[PDB]
Amino acid sequence: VVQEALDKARE
Amino acid sequence: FVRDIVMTQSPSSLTVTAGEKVTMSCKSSQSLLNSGNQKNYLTWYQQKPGQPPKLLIYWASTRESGVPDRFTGSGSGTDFTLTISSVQAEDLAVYYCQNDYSYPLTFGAGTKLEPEVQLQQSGAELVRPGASVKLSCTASGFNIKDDFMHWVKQRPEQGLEWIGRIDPANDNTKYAPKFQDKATIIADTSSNTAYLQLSSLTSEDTAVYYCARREVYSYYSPLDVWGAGTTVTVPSGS
Repeated sequence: VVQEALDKARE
Repeated sequence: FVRDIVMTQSPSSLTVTAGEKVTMSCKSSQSLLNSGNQKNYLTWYQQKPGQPPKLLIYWASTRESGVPDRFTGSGSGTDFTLTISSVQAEDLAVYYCQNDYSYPLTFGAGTKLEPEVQLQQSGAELVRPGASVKLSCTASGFNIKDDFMHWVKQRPEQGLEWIGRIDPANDNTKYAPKFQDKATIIADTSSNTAYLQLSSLTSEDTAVYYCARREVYSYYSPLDVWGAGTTVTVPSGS
């Protein structure tokens, strides 16, 4: 979920 | 019922003699591989006594800037290993591998080898069982609105325990299952400080609490900057 949570955070 | 992902490190202890070759193993209960970008979300930390974990390697094999070539991270999916081609003196300490693939982030028990950007943390605490205490973490070199502020626990044992993390920008927080009640993470971008509150303290809470940051502007980044940590003592009695 981490890499997806980051993307969602930045984007 | 969704698990947690267990990190099993071995050997736990290992007397070593200078020059020797050491090989530490880190296995995960579940895949740490992201088939999307083919990266293994495994990070290695080196920790000398009295200090907070130092970032060694992330994504399984990429060495952080400054770590000697004699250190090598390898492995894929569920089997990872850290190797020191020729152990040096200043190489001792304990080593932890961390699951950075999916929440909750979990650390292994580690392998103990036997022979300006920073985070300001509040003073040591002494508290009675049943009480609550607030710990503080102030970034001194960057804006916390640009990072995820994490809280890590570590009792005298040595095992690192992820408590949770918050997104100062949207106040979005994520908590490890076992700390979902005992902990509450708050952020105040104004003062650029992150707080952690523990309630209903027991002797099980006696430990060293560290805060850490994770940049969110890069595509990806592990937990690099760790504060010195705040010792919280909960003496049992009465």
